[PDB]
Amino acid sequence: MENFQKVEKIGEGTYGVVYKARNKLTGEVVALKKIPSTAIREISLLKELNHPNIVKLLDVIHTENKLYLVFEFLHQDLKKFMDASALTGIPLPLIKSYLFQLLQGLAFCHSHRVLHRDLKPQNLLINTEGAIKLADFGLARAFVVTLWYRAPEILLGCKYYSTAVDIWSLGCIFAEMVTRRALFPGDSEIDQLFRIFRTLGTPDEVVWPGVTSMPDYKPSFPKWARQDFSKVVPPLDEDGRSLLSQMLHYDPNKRISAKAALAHPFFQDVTKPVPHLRL
Ligand SMILES: C/C(=C1/SC(=N)NC1=O)c1ccc(-c2ccc(S(N)(=O)=O)cc2)o1
Repeated sequence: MENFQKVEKIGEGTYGVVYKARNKLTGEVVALKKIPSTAIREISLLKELNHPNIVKLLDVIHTENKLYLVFEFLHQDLKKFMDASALTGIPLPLIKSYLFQLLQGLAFCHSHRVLHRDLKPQNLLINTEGAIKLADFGLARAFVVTLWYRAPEILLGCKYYSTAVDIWSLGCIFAEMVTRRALFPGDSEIDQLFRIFRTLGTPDEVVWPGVTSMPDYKPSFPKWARQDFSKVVPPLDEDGRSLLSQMLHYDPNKRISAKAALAHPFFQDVTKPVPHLRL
């Protein structure tokens, strides 16, 4: 860490704290995260996971039984941009571009069976070029935090969940980009699940085989009718509703995979517009 001058505290987490920082040697501006043993082999292997849509891990520094991950630095995150554009809302060609690239990113990690596990708008970093990247990828396998984006399999006690959880999270963020409100803003675990249920219907065994046998499934969960996406994300168009729908599927094995969403007719006219930032 002695090769770094900390320019500014740019955030906070549960793993540790993040600082903008200038490399005494290279001059590079980087983001420094200040955070045992198989954490190192798991972190060092993500260093080999490079993609235009993943915030690049530049270096991992092990000293004093403290760990530091120097990442490439992007100036803004999605949550900040979203609060910034609350009165007009992100234009749809820009939402669609953001979504396309994010799914490209996830298409890549998911190939390697790496998953993010904790996507939320504060982990998605954007630049004035109109690019958007995933930050904190793979940090979870190693090693108030919101549940807003948590897939219901995780909420219901699945130990061994899959890449589909990232597709669930992405769907929630996509709904939020379009509507300008979080889709399922739970304040605790059961309110989170019960919010999911109120919109998309309590899952049963017809929509989700095996739902009733999961650890934290109770037969006594209330039973809500499903609602129409025409009421959930107006005025997103039918391609968008169709896509969103497939990304919020209860059955993790029926949920659309990133690779497959990429071929959806929603992205048929996808472009690459540049944001109006002020970062
Ligand atoms: C690299 C990195 C992060 S963020 C995170 N949760 N984990 C990281 O590694 C990073 C780089 C730049 C930023 C970042 C984050 C937030 C902001 S904000 N919304 O302007 O305060 C500006 C920049 O985070």
